Amino acid sequence: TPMRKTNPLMKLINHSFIDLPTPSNISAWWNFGSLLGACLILQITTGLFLAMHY
Amino acid sequence: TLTSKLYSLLFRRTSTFALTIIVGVMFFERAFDQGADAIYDHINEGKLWKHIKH
Amino acid sequence: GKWLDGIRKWYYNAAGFNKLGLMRDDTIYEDEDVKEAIRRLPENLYNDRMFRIKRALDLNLKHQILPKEQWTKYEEENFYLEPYLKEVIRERKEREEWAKK
Amino acid sequence: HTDIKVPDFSEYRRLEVLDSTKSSRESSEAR
Amino acid sequence: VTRFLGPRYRELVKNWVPTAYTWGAVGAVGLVWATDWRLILDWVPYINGKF
Amino acid sequence: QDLEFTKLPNGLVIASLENYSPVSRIGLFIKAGSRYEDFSNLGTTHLLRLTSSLTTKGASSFKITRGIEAVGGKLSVTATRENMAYTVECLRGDVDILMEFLLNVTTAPEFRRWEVADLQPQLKIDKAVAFQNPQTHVIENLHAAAYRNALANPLYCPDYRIGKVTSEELHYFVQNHFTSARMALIGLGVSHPVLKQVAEQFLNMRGGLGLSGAKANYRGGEIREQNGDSLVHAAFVAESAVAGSAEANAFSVLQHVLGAGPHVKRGSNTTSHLHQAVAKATQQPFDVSAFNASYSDSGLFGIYTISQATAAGDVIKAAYNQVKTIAQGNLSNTDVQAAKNKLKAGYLMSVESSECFLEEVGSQALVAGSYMPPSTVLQQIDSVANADIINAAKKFVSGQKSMAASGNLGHTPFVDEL
Amino acid sequence: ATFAQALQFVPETQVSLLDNGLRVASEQSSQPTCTVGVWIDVGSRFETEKNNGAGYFLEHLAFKGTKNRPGSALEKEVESMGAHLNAYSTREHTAYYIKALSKDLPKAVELLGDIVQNCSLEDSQIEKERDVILREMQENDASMRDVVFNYLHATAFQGTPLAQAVEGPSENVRKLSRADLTEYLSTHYKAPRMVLAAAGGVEHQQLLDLAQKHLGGIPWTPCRFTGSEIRHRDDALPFAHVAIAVEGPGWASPDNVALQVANAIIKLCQSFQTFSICYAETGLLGAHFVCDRMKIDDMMFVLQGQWMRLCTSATESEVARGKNILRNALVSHLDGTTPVCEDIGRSLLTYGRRIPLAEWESRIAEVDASVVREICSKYIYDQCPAVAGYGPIEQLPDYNRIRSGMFWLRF
Repeated sequence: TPMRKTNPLMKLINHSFIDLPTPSNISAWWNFGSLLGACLILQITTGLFLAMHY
Repeated sequence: TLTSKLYSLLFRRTSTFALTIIVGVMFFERAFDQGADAIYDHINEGKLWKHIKH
Repeated sequence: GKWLDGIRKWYYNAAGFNKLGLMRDDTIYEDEDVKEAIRRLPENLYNDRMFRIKRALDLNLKHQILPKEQWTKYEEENFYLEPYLKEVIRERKEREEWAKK
Repeated sequence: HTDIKVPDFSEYRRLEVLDSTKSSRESSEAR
Repeated sequence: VTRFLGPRYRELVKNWVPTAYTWGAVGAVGLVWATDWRLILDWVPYINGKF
Repeated sequence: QDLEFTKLPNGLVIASLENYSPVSRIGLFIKAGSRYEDFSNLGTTHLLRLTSSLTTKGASSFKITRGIEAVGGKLSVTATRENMAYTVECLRGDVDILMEFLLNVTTAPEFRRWEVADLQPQLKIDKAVAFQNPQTHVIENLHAAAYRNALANPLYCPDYRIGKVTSEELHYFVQNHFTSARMALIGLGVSHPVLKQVAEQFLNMRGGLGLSGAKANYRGGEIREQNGDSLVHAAFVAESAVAGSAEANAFSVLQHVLGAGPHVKRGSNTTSHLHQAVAKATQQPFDVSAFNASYSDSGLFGIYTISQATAAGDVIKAAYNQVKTIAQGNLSNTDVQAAKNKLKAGYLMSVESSECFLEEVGSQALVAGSYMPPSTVLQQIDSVANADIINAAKKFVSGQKSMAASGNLGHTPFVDEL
Repeated sequence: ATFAQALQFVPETQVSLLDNGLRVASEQSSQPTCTVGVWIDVGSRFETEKNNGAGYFLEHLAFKGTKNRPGSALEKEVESMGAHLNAYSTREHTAYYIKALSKDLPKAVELLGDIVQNCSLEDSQIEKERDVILREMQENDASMRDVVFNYLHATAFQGTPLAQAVEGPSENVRKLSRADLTEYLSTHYKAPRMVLAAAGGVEHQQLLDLAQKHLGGIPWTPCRFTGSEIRHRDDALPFAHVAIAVEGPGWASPDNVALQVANAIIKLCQSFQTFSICYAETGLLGAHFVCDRMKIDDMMFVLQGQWMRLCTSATESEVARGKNILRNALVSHLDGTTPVCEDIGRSLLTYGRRIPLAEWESRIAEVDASVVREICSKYIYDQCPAVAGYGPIEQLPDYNRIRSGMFWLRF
């Protein structure tokens, strides 16, 4: 068995992200959700560097 | 043939692929930065103070 | 009748599920009653529905459409899931009516 | 089961540069 | 460690030595590029913009 | 060169050849078999031949497997209702290691209970895959329905015994049946002196006889297996003569008169009387053969038919009638000579492969102790006369029948009807 | 004595060339039986779409009648002699052989001539063969391993004539007229495209005389691998079948031995096997395994990991074990008159000469761990594969996943 299916953190990552059954006909709109998370990350990172001087 | 040596030497092993990627990153960074700076300086020549200070 | 049939045909053509080779019952939302109705379908109808849905998904992924000749025709459509779904809904309503007495 | 004929994919295959004596291995390496 | 003392492991290390060297070079050049060390980036023929 | 069945003082019959083939083949044929077990330890032999790779007193399971693989040879175990063969095949320069492995596997096995428990589930899979072809299943039911004491014991462990074969039973069977006087060591590539040396390694083997028992009493019973299969396989048999007898040769020549198997790819079996009879009997696809097995205590000559259920009876009836016609005396001389040619050619062509030659030599050493050259076999086959074949057919027709069938069984006649 | 000495003990196979071109080969031995056969360098690869099933149909009706004697007479003679008449057809080879007694060597050879030179194509027999073959295709549909291998060939070679099955489509066999079979025979069954090979108790001079007598009347005179995939889903089937392969070198290539050693080097899988199917200029090197519905991904991962380990980290002990396994398989396969006769015919058809066992041992001895890993990287590493899956195929990784697994990011 691959290491991704043995380590519990790797288990979670593989099950939720690497090997998640996803419809093939999904259009571009479903991208935005992922983008949202990225935006959040940006707001968490960039804003953090703003807090160091505000 | 070009590919018969290129792919066999550089793109065969992924480690060599990463190595040539990083070397290309260095060279591209230098050359692209120089070219973009030259373009920006030429487009607004005279306005910039690097020319005025002379 | 004739006027209503014309409006219904216009709506069927306007709704694009026929372009993808689908039938009306393939479009119905998969809730519990529809799930059991699908489970009650005969194997041939179940396989035909599965292939039609898969072909529609493949076409939608390619952003393509089945050729105009192969489009489902409003005058030549089978409501295969209607009897099974009606029976399931009837049984559920009977259970609820008994459970409210 | 003998109806194994794969539908034609020629309209999607990478347009070969020329019909040279290049071996299939060399063409795969180039692609 | 005792189990690894054998000819087969020596052959394996010999096989993987080129890969280890290539990855070490990748890491070193990546560090030099990211930090712009300029101790090393002065020797390279190009990339002499650090006047 | 030629073989020489030298018998060691303990009782181990040692035979060697000098075929210069690069693969040296060795075979230890023990007289132990499924017939030598009883109701108490039924199915022991089936697990016994699956424990070849288990750890022994002198070698471990891992050591045995890895050494056999690295050498490139193979250690296999073949089993019949009377004999059990351990056959080891290696390169010419790699004989000693695998011979020691064979010694450890046979003379001093160590049936670790956990290993036996882990191996036991393999019995289900082996039985299932071996029952995939209907012939084996029907023949097993036929042996169960024909004999009652010894040969009725199945080659594959019964379903109820799959998970309850204790290692104590394995040890008891090995130490009561794997004895020097009931074993024979045969080496094809191995030259005689090294074969003598490995036999000397085998010199201190258990005792000098085993718990041989039973007599394989015959019952006219029948086993019916009602299944949903469209095709039905039936096999009805009568007691023939023991193996190694002139009457056994007569029964074999009779089976080749009736038709044992195909001779032309996709052929219609024009010579086969049974195939011709069933062709006019039924039009759907069929397959008819004259089953014939011979043993030390008894024998079984009969008809095996694979047909459609709706026609089943008809088919077998036709086949039966054919033998009856031969019993009446309607046996010409041309087809007799054709069958004799078929038998001689089949024997000689079977002997071609080194594996089958080794098996034949081992069986002869176990049951006779002196090698029978193929010329003598051909002479004995030619000795069979038409009257002897008619007598064999009469014995089959007049004898008590035992039948085993499997399939839809909606039209198959019972033993009394057949 | 030693392995090398034992190989030297093997008798050579005398080869002679007739005037028409027929190549008669033999291997004398002391056995009382023999197997004499005709191997024709004609197969499904040489058949266009119009006659895809021509060779198979001719294999069917070859024993059902010749001009000199009716099919019943031919079969009756074979049975009376005690011999066994058999035939097979591959995508590149055809063979009709007779396993007989040594003293029956003359007649058998004559028989082969009657099968080859003057074959009687009875129209009634042709229709009967049509019906039988239509039944046989549906029968073979049950066997899913052969279906998987046919899928693999079809998806791997596609446009190449090497992808069509030996049996041919149902519509092709239905419409395959007698004239088409006669034209196929005329254009294909001709010397020197044929080899008469015998083994066992046969003298080469006797075989040559018989060939001149009965086989002298014979008339004197771009393959492309596409890494595609096919998956036929059928969840009712108990187990899933998978066959994954990559391009392999043809018969004429020194790398075949190293690839054989690598395959020998190669349990989640219920039944897992490795195949090295070789052709003229192409080939399929890969593995076929049967799986549970829930374990396809793990088995594919294990197989590809073994492939990558061989391509990158091939130690000496494993290569030595593979070489020993290959030697044992080579020697054990050539046991019996039929296997050696088939080897003689095929080797004359593909390699030329007979490639004696001593050369095979020397070539295997040349093989080294470095050679094994180099050739594996040459043919296996980072190569687009051809995949064929027979249902229930759902957990089988998508083609992009398989292709990505065909290489290592660590390497």
